[PDB]
Amino acid sequence: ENLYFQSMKAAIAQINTAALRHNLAVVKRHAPQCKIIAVVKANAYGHGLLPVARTLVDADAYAVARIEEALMLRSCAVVKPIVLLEGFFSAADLPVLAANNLQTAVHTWEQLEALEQADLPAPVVAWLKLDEMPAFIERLAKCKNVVQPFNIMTHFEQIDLFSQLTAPLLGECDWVRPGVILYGVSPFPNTVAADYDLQPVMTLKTQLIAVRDHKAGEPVGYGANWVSDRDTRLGVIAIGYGDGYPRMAPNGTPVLVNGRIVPLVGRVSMDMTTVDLGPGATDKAGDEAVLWGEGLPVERVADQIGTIPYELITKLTSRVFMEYV
Amino acid sequence: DYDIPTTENLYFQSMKAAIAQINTAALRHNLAVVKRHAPQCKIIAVVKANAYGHGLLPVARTLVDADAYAVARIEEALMLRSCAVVKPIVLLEGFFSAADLPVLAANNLQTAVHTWEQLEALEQADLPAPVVAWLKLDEMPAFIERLAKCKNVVQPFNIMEQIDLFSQLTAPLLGERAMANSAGICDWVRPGVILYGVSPFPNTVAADYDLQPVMTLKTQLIRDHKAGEPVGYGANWVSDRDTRLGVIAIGYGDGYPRMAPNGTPVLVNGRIVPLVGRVSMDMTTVDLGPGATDKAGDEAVLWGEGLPVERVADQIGTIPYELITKLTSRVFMEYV
Repeated sequence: ENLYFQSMKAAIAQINTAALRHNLAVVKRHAPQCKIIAVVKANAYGHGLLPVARTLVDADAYAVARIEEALMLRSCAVVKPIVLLEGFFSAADLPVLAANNLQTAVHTWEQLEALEQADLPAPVVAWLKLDEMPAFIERLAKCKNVVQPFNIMTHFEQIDLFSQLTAPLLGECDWVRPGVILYGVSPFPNTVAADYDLQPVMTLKTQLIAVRDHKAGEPVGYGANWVSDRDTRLGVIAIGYGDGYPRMAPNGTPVLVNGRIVPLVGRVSMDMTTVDLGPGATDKAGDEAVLWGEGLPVERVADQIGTIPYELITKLTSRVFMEYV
Repeated sequence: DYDIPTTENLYFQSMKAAIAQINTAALRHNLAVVKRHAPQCKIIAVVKANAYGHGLLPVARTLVDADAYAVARIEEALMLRSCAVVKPIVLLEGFFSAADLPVLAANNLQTAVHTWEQLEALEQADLPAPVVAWLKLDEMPAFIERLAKCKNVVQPFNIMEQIDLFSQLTAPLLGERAMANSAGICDWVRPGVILYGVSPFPNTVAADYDLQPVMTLKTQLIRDHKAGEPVGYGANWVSDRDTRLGVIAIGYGDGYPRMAPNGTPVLVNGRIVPLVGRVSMDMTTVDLGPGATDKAGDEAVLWGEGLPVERVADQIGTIPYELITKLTSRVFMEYV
């Protein structure tokens, strides 16, 4: 209400480029003689494909899930090699690879069959790994449309056969790449903290649209779900299920308002949701109110809801405004 | 007609991953059903959140017979006005900011007053030409007389356990109502979500009610033939019996919920097949069965024509309102 002009004050997901560059330096602090490879799939985990790619200029190579994202990177004058994770799931996706120089990843029999059947100038760089055990490694090696020797990208009791079979094969100290830790997400339930030199990039901010005072024993929340008669000054934030927030978990979801952690109450609507502050507290209309990120980690919020933090950052629809700092 | 593709979408007609087809023929059909029962009633759509994930601008051009429009925020109303829309735009939930009052008068919008903060800002602001305001939310305040005395409001207004008491108080007041709760268990009516082919309650689950869902969430079939043991990526694992499986290119990062691991219906080649295992970021597996062999790249519909969205929402647990609005920018909009 104390604003001056239109600057978009509703659902907003602020991205800190300073923390993004910091997380990449943390990987280089432990492994200096390693090939750093991002980790820019599903619109860079909901942080924006093109803006983070321009920021991570120190990254030796890029990695996407589909060709559509890889073509957007190459058009934005990137020269670093693009790795196609999960590979190609169409035979017509092979000539666009040899033309835009993309490094695919072969694992299924269908993409190996399509590689031998297709004829095209210049071969493509292939990566391999699984998800007893077929020895299609020699079939991939004898292929005419593949840069020989291929390349392997393993991981850090059920498999173990991949480790001994990769020993005679060459050969691209070390050259390891991250999971999601480049954004400040652990994400492991063993340690959901990730505060040890790790900063979250996405800070899901909103706005305090209205404040309601009960002043009487009324647990009613319009008529959908009830909570408690205890008199407390309630506040409503402008973020709903139609913005990307999950309708799951009632009393217990943490929300950071003016530094202090306040629990989310009742159900979630399409555009807004209510949160329990307190009668003694003084929260004015137009406050910060952050759902996940700085002050309250995304792994902590995901654990309270039940889902993994990977969904929380990718579930956000086109209604949320992308802020970059 | 379909607007020029905004920077940037794919040019593949055979599809790649995630597509939400919106049929305009059912959108026009549902509107005629409302007019069939109530002919002397002004129809008020019902385009609150990017037209419930169907696209604000394309459905507005289609619903030309609609007497008035209704949005949640000013941003959507300004997009309609710029697309040469002359019909009155109703601002649901009203304005939250005092600076949202001069734009309301300049673009001729119909705000909704319910909170005290809105009324305080209306009396405190001075602007040429008044705004048409709608009313509808000490206990039970009589601020109706205060709203009527306001200088920047088109007089009269225009109104839309707790209660019955509000329906009693609107009787002496003149003289334009609009509800909003139920059309069939008048002079002006506004539907809920029935204009898209979705029932607001799973009482009938759209079965024999007339009908036709607009959004048909299509995908593409991207093993073994065996059920196996590591089914998806991991964690949730089903049977091992020799049966034909299928994997569809739609994940949690597309808008699909990870909830209800097994039993969720998916329509593949007319036949209903249950969803198995968990849901990944870009894809999910579905159990086809031994009978009839299917090829990679089939239709595969999640909700809409052949399988209603209310039926899918009931199997997951959530309301159908979320399912159609949870879809992110990764899904491609087809009309065509």
